[PDB]
Amino acid sequence: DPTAKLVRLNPGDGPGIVFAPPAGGTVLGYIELARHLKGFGEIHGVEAPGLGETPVYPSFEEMVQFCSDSAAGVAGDGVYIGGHALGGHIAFYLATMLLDRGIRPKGLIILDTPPRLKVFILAMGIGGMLDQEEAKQLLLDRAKNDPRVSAFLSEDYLDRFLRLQMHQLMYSRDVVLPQRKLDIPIHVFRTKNHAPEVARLFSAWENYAAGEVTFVDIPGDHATMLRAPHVSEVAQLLDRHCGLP
Repeated sequence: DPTAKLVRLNPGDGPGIVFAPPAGGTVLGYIELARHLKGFGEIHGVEAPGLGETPVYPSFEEMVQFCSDSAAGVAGDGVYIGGHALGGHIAFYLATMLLDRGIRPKGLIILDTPPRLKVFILAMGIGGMLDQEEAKQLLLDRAKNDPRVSAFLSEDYLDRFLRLQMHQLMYSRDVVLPQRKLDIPIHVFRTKNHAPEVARLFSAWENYAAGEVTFVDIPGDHATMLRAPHVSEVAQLLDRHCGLP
């Protein structure tokens, strides 16, 4: 009965992108990026089941299955799969499942994560996505009149997001680690202020690339790269490297 939802993120010519969601299962973290991209056609994100509905707490593999089934409606020639944070691991496994089914995306776009992966979580995660029991109301009062998210980001949506986030933050590093080589190009966009013990893990995307793998430096840090002013430079670099010239 439960299914993930394919959500349109932009109003275009050029390749498509389907984004997989980070911990918490929402696509709303990609809206600002999607609005700044100019070299892409259709941009979608997959929204986890249960954020609308019966809540759902899927295993990592079940989440991949939900996302694959939803992306398969648009994926194939001319369409990237992409993701940030845990969304990058889901996107890698989603791409592998689409290949196994005879659907070949144009490539995989990883946003600033290596393969090896309370009120602070609210503020760190959804609080950054909204450029900000009491903390929750400041978020809902910020979202109340913000037209980019006001359609759906109710009190109930936020609660469901935070519970699913906590669940997905408990996934094992060993389970989300890529294993097999992916037969489409991988483009890795990485920020440049990680601690060195993290910075040295990005190159390992090449372990999982049967073909081309490209690294591109981007501004910001892990949490600010998807918000202004850094997101517009991220978008310009996606356009340059992956989008329509």
